[PDB]
Amino acid sequence: GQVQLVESGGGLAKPGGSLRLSCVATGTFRSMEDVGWYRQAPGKDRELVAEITTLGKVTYADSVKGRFTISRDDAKNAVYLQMSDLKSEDTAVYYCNIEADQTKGIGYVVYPYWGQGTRVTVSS
Amino acid sequence: SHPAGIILTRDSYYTIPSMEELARSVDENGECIVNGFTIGREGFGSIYFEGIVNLTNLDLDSIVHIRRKEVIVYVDDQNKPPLGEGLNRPAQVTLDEVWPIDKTSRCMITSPERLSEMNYKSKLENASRKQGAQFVDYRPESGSWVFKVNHF
Ligand code: NA
Repeated sequence: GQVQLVESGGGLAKPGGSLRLSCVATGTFRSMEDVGWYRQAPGKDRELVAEITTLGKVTYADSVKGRFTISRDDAKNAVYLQMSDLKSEDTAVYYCNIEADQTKGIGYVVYPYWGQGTRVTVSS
Repeated sequence: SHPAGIILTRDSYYTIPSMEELARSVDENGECIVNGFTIGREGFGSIYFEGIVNLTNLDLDSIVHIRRKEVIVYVDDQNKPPLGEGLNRPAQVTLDEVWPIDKTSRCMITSPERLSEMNYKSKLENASRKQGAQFVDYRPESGSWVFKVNHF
């Protein structure tokens, strides 16, 4: 099996601005399972921003809760992050992680996939 | 078991009854018919077909593929027999080491605490349902997932 991710929507905003991140998965998979947005600034560890498990459980990092909203479209196999009320600490490369169900027969073969990411700069 | 025409040569695969016993189970009509049949692959899983199964000339090398976290039975629908014939019939699948993969490290997650926090069992229940299978069991300490199907 193959998976390709296309991440987009990243750009520059000033404090209080808005962006919309998008990630679209194509390839040979049965379905998307757990999906989430992450971010890595220089000198820091990559951190979870928001996630929706295949069972529907939603989770936000405390630092973005109430500001960011993750959603997923399982017909189109796409995952979105609406980022509003942007703060300068939000600056980082953002990565969507998509678990792909790659089962060929009956089972639950699931591997996680990363993209090249999309850059967000929140500048003074 | 050449004499029954059963073709199973792959390493790690086995049958119950054993291939050697099926070799000694050909009736007066050239047929090998058993009551309850399992084909398994050690380290990966097994498939148990209840009831009377005619095994004669079954090309198990081509038909049955037990892999990590999935089974494939009849890979081409043009070669699949009708419902109730061959191995296209009710079956109970046991898959071994059914564990999620860490999203960043790609490592297997085996700790029962992390499994329960992801509710991995519920993930397997949903995956069974979405495929039309009947979830039977999940043992976290071994990663054994059991489910049943009406056919393949
Ligand atoms: Na599946």
